[PDB]
Amino acid sequence: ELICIVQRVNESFSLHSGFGGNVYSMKTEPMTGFTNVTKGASVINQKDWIGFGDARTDLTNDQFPASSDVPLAVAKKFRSLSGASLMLSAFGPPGKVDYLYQGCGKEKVFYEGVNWSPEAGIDCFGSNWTQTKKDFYSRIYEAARSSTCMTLVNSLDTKISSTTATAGTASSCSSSWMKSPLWYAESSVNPPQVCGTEQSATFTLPTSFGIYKCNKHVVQLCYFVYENKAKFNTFGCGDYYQNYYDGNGNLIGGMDNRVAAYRGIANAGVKIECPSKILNPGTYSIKSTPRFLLVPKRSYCFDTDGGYPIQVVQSEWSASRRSDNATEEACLQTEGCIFIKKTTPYVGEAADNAGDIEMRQLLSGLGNNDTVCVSQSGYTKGETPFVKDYLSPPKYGRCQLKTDSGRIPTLPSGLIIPQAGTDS
Amino acid sequence: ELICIVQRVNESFSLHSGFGGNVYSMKTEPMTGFTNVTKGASVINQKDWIGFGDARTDLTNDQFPASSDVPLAVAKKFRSLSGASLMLSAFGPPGKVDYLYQGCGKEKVFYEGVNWSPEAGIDCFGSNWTQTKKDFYSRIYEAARSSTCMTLVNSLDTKISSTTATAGTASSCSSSWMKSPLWYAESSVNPPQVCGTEQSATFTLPTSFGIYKCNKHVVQLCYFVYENKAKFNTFGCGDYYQNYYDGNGNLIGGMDNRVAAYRGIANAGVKIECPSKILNPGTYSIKSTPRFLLVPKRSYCFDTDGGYPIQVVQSEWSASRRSDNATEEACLQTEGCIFIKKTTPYVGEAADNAGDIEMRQLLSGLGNNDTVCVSQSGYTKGETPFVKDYLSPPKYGRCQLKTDSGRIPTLPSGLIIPQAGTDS
Amino acid sequence: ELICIVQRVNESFSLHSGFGGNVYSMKTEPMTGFTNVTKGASVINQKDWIGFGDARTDLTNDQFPASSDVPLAVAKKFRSLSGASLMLSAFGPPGKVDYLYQGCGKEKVFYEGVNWSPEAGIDCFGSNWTQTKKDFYSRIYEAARSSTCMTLVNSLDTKISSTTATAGTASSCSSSWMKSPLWYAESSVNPPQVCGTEQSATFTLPTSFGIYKCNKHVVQLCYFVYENKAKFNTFGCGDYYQNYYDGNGNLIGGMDNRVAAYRGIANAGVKIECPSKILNPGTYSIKSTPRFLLVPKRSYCFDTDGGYPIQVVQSEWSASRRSDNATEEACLQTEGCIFIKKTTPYVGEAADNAGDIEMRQLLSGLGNNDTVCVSQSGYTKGETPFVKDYLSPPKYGRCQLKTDSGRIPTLPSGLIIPQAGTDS
Amino acid sequence: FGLLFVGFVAGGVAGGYFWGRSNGGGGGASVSSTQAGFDKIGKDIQQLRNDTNAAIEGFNGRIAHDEQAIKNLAKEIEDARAEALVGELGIIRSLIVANISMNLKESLYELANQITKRGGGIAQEAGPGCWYVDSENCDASCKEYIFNF
Amino acid sequence: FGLLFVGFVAGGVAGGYFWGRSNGGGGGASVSSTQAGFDKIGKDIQQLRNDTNAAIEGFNGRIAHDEQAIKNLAKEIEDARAEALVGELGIIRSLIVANISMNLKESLYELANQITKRGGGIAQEAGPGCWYVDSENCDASCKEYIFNF
Amino acid sequence: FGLLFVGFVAGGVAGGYFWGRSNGGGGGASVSSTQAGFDKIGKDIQQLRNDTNAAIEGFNGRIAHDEQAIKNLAKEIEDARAEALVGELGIIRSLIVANISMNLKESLYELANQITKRGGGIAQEAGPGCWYVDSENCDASCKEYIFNF
Ligand SMILES: *[C@@H]1O[C@H](CO)[C@@H](O[C@@H]2O[C@H](CO)[C@@H](O[C@@H]3O[C@H](CO[C@H]4O[C@H](CO[C@H]5O[C@H](CO)[C@@H](O)[C@H](O)[C@@H]5O)[C@@H](O)[C@H](O[C@H]5O[C@H](CO)[C@@H](O)[C@H](O)[C@@H]5O)[C@@H]4O)[C@@H](O)[C@H](O)[C@@H]3O)[C@H](O)[C@H]2NC(C)=O)[C@H](O)[C@H]1NC(C)=O
Ligand SMILES: *[C@@H]1O[C@H](CO)[C@@H](O[C@@H]2O[C@H](CO)[C@@H](O[C@@H]3O[C@H](CO[C@H]4O[C@H](CO[C@H]5O[C@H](CO)[C@@H](O)[C@H](O)[C@@H]5O)[C@@H](O)[C@H](O[C@H]5O[C@H](CO)[C@@H](O)[C@H](O)[C@@H]5O)[C@@H]4O)[C@@H](O)[C@H](O)[C@@H]3O)[C@H](O)[C@H]2NC(C)=O)[C@H](O)[C@H]1NC(C)=O
Ligand SMILES: *[C@@H]1O[C@H](CO)[C@@H](O[C@@H]2O[C@H](CO)[C@@H](O)[C@H](O)[C@H]2NC(C)=O)[C@H](O)[C@H]1NC(C)=O
Ligand SMILES: *[C@@H]1O[C@H](CO)[C@@H](O[C@@H]2O[C@H](CO)[C@@H](O)[C@H](O)[C@H]2NC(C)=O)[C@H](O)[C@H]1NC(C)=O
Ligand SMILES: *[C@@H]1O[C@H](CO)[C@@H](O[C@@H]2O[C@H](CO)[C@@H](O)[C@H](O)[C@H]2NC(C)=O)[C@H](O)[C@H]1NC(C)=O
Ligand SMILES: *[C@@H]1O[C@H](CO)[C@@H](O[C@@H]2O[C@H](CO)[C@@H](O)[C@H](O)[C@H]2NC(C)=O)[C@H](O)[C@H]1NC(C)=O
Ligand SMILES: *[C@@H]1O[C@H](CO)[C@@H](O[C@@H]2O[C@H](CO)[C@@H](O)[C@H](O)[C@H]2NC(C)=O)[C@H](O)[C@H]1NC(C)=O
Ligand SMILES: *[C@@H]1O[C@H](CO)[C@@H](O[C@@H]2O[C@H](CO)[C@@H](O)[C@H](O)[C@H]2NC(C)=O)[C@H](O)[C@H]1NC(C)=O
Ligand SMILES: *[C@@H]1O[C@H](CO)[C@@H](O)[C@H](O)[C@H]1NC(C)=O
Repeated sequence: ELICIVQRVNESFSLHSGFGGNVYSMKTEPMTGFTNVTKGASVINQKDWIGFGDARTDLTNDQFPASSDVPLAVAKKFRSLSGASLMLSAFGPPGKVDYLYQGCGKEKVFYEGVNWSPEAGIDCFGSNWTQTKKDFYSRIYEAARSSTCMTLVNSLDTKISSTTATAGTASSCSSSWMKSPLWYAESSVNPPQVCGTEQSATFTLPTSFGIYKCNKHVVQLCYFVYENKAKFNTFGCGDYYQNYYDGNGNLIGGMDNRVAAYRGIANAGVKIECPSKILNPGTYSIKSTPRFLLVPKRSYCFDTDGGYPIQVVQSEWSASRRSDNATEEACLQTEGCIFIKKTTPYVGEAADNAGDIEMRQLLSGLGNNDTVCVSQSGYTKGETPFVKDYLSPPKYGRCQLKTDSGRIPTLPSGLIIPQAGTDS
Repeated sequence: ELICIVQRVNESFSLHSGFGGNVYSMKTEPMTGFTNVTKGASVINQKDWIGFGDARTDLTNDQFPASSDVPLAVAKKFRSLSGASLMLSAFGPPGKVDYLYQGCGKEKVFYEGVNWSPEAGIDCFGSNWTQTKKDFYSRIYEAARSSTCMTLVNSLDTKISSTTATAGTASSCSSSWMKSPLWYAESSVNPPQVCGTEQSATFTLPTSFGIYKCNKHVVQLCYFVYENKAKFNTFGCGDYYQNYYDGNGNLIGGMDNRVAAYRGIANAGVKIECPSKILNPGTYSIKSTPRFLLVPKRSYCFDTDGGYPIQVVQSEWSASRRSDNATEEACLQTEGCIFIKKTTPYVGEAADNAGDIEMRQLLSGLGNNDTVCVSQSGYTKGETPFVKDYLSPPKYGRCQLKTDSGRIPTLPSGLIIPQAGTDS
Repeated sequence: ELICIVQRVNESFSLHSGFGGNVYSMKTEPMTGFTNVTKGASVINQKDWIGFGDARTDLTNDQFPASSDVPLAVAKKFRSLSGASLMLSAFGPPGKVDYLYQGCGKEKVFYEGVNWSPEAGIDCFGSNWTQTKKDFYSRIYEAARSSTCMTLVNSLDTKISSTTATAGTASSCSSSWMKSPLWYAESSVNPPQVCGTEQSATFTLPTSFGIYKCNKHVVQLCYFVYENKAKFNTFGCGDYYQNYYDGNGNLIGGMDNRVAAYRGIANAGVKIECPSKILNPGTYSIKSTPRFLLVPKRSYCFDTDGGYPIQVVQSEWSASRRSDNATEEACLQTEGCIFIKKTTPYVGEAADNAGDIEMRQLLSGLGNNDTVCVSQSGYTKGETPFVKDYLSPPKYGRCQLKTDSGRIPTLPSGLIIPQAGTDS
Repeated sequence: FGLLFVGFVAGGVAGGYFWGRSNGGGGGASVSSTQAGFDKIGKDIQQLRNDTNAAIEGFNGRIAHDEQAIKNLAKEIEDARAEALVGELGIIRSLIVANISMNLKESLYELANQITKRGGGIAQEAGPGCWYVDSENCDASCKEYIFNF
Repeated sequence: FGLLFVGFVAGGVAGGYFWGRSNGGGGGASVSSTQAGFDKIGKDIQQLRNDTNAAIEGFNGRIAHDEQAIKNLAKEIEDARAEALVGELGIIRSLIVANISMNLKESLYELANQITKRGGGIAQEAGPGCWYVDSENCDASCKEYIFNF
Repeated sequence: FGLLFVGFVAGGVAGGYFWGRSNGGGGGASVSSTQAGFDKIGKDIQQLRNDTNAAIEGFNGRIAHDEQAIKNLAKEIEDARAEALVGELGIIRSLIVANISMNLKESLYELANQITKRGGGIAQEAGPGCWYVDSENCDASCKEYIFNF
């Protein structure tokens, strides 16, 4: 009598092939799946990152932690002061807090800027400080992206040729002036009959500032903007001009109305424009019309040892105040900049403008010890190599790839029968 | 009695190893092979490409389809007009067809240029229009390579300072002048005793033109070329100069013989040179010698949303006419430009110069729905990952790799005997 | 009676898993390991490399092979002459050997420079020849990195406008002058009452030199450096200036003290600075103060057909002489430059400064036929894909990767028992 | 027909492992049961499935590091990277299915071997999972011992 | 010597699968035939070869997307990419050869099992592809039934 | 329990391949030896280990070409490349271990088959590496012939 174990499959069984053996089963289970993506900011390396901020990351604030968008451990990694902003330290407007931002970290978090917004009502003849702001932060992010460190340089070595020019002051600037640029005027110039002498100056970008190496400086090459020659000629003779030169005489910045059209807004009167440029260390020269001279007095110093794409955090007031989105737009037009943005208005716990629940959720990742990827779509853990949707660039770290769920292969489960040979 | 199936192999059998089992066989067959490569132009995505051409892709031509190098379906994807060329629309010479080339497509096919060749005999004081042509198309291809779209900008906002200068006209230019650049002359300048005033102008490159975003403009910064100071001084006082400035006074183009040597060909008389430059949107200024001023009036507007390497198609006349190979040389010296070239002369079906059999073979791929790779060597389908010879760059898509045929592994066939264990 | 082969394992046996079968064994052996790394210079392709040197690679030296740091076969691949250096041929100082360095090779070895060091005591009003040296070699390496070939261009076509200027000579320069730049002075200029006329010149960088194609030229755009306007005014009227222009009037080099500060060292007297620039072929113009004009007379011609990262070999004297480390620092700040450096002083076999044992060990790889990777850490053979420590960039070829030894998987050995099924 | 073969059955009829049996009368008609007490197979399957976690964890633990400064998604490159990873995942899958197959088969062989060594040598193997028993030496209580059904 | 072994033969002599046979007289001399009616093996081989198309199509369908703006061929990078693909193709090959080997072997086992269950149990297996028949119970027409030669 | 199974033993006790044996008295107690003359296994192992060199050489021979002009090490990219190569090396390892396992197992089967065909058919297989001998037909000098111990 022939007695056998007999193997059989149903219509419910399907055949799964293998290299060296097949398997019949009724059920399949996917081999792997997608990794969740969390919105907001985070870091892949908790020992190499730096934050720059204001009251919302300032552990010394009188209202801490209610005034803070990050817990204590994260705040310690920030260089922050209530009322501060990078831009405010760039120019040093009268009566504003003047923090010396400095730090090192391959990953960088920028969460400031709001303390100079249209709400602050700084005038000082600014053509458009929101324009200046956007330009300034575009340069910071551009230089920060390729640097390990950053520091304010709160005083450049400068030198004026004029022995009669004097420091400029304006009612529209609290009856004083910026820290940077310095404003020198020649009160003896009067288009009577008297034209004065061309003004000249040097400023030096150093190769280092304290412990920080400088390969790159972000500075403002300011100039005055006049409506036209006729309106400028109520102040000086000839055409307006302020030109910036390197050590050899190469023009690197300024405004020269001897060759360039006037573009001052009609009847607005004189304005100042302050475009930021990335310059190498060295000594730089200035030539200007006799009556008005502007001279850069500060910079931000960067190295070129490299860094990761940076993270920039939306810095706006609560609804009651007048904000701008300059840092947003700066981040958007700058390579290697990741922007973190709230979906609901800013509502503070301490006061109106400090300690927002949504922001604390978004910044909570700063935060974690198990983030492996940071991207414009958010951050991930190292669960699988896959995400359901793309991780938008900029991005860095162990970053998951998008694949359709259907393309993820399956394994057999729930009652399994092996198959090999042709069985026929 | 021991009865057995016995397995044996000949000297004709060879041993093929496996991970978990070997195989004896007498024959092998290669696992895969090379994919054919077809010369000419094609696209990998039929829903995202654009063509720019002339009569040879103009479905509205009276002789269509005999005048056409592409069938009807392909012609519909082209923006074309009989007699047109990109260069002809750049300058708008008198009595030439002036087509407004505009379109969008990640893949781009340029098949025009021949309608401005030496045959056309355009003069208008051109130093060397073939040089201008090569320079012009180098700029177009350079900007097109990184743009999704392209459009003619058929009129820049311009403004002259001179209240006495008048529009320039030349017998050598059909007793009129280009559309671009505009030519303003001061008839009162006479080196008698009268020198005139320095001429000035602005032109504006817009941030958009109709529905098309502009991040980049290709424009011509023209100037006059004189043999020497003495010969220029029969027209104006001082040295010749025409300089182009951005809004701040940075020199971005022109010819200044106050610092630069004269290089006009001896006894040739005055000439015009028109080098093309890629410029950002904005307002630009001009300063020139009192007597002659040139002002850009058109541009080609591009975005920077990105594109694929472009395809440029040889645009020459039949043998009876005088051609050039400027677009060929422009393509060759420009990154991301793929050039398609005939091996036999152009012989048209309609007339001499429209409807060529070899070109219709070369363009037929424009064409197909199953092209996965486009390269300077031709295009391929997605049959295998391998080609016999290299696919020359530029190239894009699912592009095959070169491997020797010997390095393609084989599988056993024709009577097969398995082997495992050491059998000893 | 049931008789069986019985399989059993000890506590000494460990279980190794496989795809389709496991194995018990007591011993493991690693599957692969690291490839050794040899310090010094080498090449991955003996048929495509070129050397440039001095006596230490000069097979024609009277003391060869004792004066040589490479054997005969390697010396034949060098273009070398005793007493020569790239820099010495750039300027051609009086009484120095003037070798025409020229050659082709994708891999490039630079082993010269020492024959112009502070020891040589060349003066000729050099502000700082060590600075000039570093700048010069930075430009050479930068251009060499992307070129297949290199050649001295020992005479540029030049032309001066002044009919009265005469060739300049200096006691501090052996009572003659450099080959490049040429020095023209106007002896009639005297700030009495006489100021002279602005001096002018052209020099042409050719598109080719002999068989060598030129896409790029390394040239020196020299100028004089004065302490201040007052000290310059004992020589000429106005401010000092020497400006270099391209064919259109774009400033590409020079020193203009009409806009740029004077930076001459106090009481040092007049100095010459000679920064090197990479320029395209073409004709270039010069404008200078009436009394002094400098005109480039040589260049180094390069193509842009591409090359590998270059190798630069420390070129210093023995301890008795005064060396510099300019080529070291040039190499360090230039992408694609690999620097080879001795750890012990230079001690020659022939004389003090030629034929050093450590250098012969370091250069011996030039040398081998089985080098697959060259890097800043040294060179390797193609033994395994792994090295114990990183291969520092720059690097090229089949280059090994760093992995911890623990991550290299193992295979079973010494008495092996197979296992499959669950055995339970 | 005995562990070297797998068979098909229509509409109803349970799939899996069964006892099937021979002739007798000359000629007989055969017969298949309705499933064993093969709980060794149930446990073996559970163990084999869980052991796949090693290869899956190896795959999940491997995520290439990347750095993109660019602001707009490079979809085609992105999709190519994914396609390559899925390719690798596809071959690992094929190895895992075969590894299950071959080890389950072995576990079935080890089941049959246990049966052979209880009716020893009343068993007499006829290829894996098959036996010839003399319905004479050994009977009804005997086969019930040897085969458990 | 019976499906666990493969043997060598000189100059002429056909390769493949044959019937070989034992003792008898004490001591005998053996004997190998000149090939069976194993058309099951011919069909099984054809089927197994065709089933390799799945793995080959998987490989052919996978072509990385690329974009080069550069004008001159980067041969070394180009050759490296090809070498890597050929490497991957080489291991797939090794998997395919083994997959054929192991499934052909199984198909040969399934052939031998059919033979065992026709002389049942006159067969008596002696390892796969081998049997002991009593040249007494079963004879000349009998072996011809059981083994078809 | 006979080539389909591997067993555990405490402190001392040699590991490897042994002769083990049955009943007799009813009921007996069994017995395992202290190792064979299986020098075929020693030689087979040596051969199989050496044959792994083919797959290892294939791996060692494959080094991607690269070109970096950059002056500072890109550690993260560097480590990622290594991790990927080690990943590939890890699966090759898994294939090699299985290839050894399956070929050693086969070599053990070929050892057992030789034994079956010396006591033929006094042997009577009971799954691979196991036999039923009639301690009657064949005795003491007989088993010593068939099994060499
Ligand atoms: C004083 O200076 C102020 C600053 O210069 C100036 O305010 C500027 O005014 C202009 C004109 O009114 C405004 O332009 C508005 O810009 C928006 C935003 O543009 C940017 O973002 C869009 C994409 O937006 C979409 O996605 C975002 C999320 O990412 C959504 O929030 C949004 O709703 C959209 O759905 C992007 O397309 C733009 O890209 C352009 O520019 C970049 C380079 O910078 C190019 O790469 C790109 O190709 C394109 O050209 C851009 O990045 C835009 O959609 C509008 O059309 C419009 O241009 C500025 O926003 C505004 N800026 C600030 C900081 O306030 C003041 O007007 C001036 N005051 C006076 C009186 O002169
Ligand atoms: C006439 O001209 C001469 C040449 O210009 C000038 O001599 C120069 O003098 C300056 C100031 O005294 C010296 O600077 C010294 O530079 C060293 C070396 O800097 C370079 O290397 C370091 C790394 O060094 C470490 O590693 C190397 C091995 O690779 C070791 O040997 C060494 O001991 C260290 O452990 C590097 O960090 C530097 O990087 C800087 O510069 C580069 C760009 O060039 C940047 O990428 C980088 O971010 C950073 O800014 C550099 O590459 C440095 O360590 C010292 O701090 C110092 O700066 C010059 O060496 C010296 N050069 C020469 C050629 O002689 C004369 O002074 C002048 N004469 C007069 C009277 O004016
Ligand atoms: C290994 O070989 C087997 C046998 O050729 C392949 O099994 C075939 O798989 C397909 C499904 O992919 C079935 O439709 C066929 O019926 C199978 N053939 C047989 C004889 O069973 C198996 O696909 C191969 N393994 C791999 C991974 O390719
Ligand atoms: C798997 O193991 C077997 C056995 O070690 C290898 O078979 C050897 O293959 C070479 C040809 O590559 C033959 O010359 C040897 O005779 C074979 N040895 C034996 C015992 O047959 C096989 O190469 C291994 N598989 C792979 C893909 O490496
Ligand atoms: C193939 O399948 C076998 C059986 O599931 C796996 O063997 C297991 O391996 C681990 C060690 O990795 C042991 O702890 C388990 O005891 C093994 N299980 C059995 C039943 O032996 C094997 O790992 C799989 N192969 C691979 C490469 O994953
Ligand atoms: C084919 O066979 C399987 C089992 O051999 C049947 O699956 C069982 O069905 C019931 C209800 O559908 C489940 O609760 C059991 O859990 C299943 N069995 C198992 C594996 O536990 C299946 O229905 C059969 N198909 C048909 C329609 O004949
Ligand atoms: C080894 O064996 C094979 C077949 O076992 C022989 O191949 C046959 O030869 C003839 C003519 O060469 C072919 O027409 C047949 O098709 C082949 N057989 C098969 C597989 O169909 C081979 O010639 C033998 N080699 C030698 C020289 O002995
Ligand atoms: C487990 O078994 C192995 C052998 O079965 C023992 O290894 C032997 O030990 C001695 C000394 O340690 C060596 O010189 C031999 O070469 C080993 N045998 C072999 C494989 O040649 C091992 O000691 C045993 N472990 C224990 C502690 O029982
Ligand atoms: C063992 O492996 C090596 C490959 O390294 C091979 O050359 C040698 O012939 C092999 N020895 C034997 C006897 O198989």
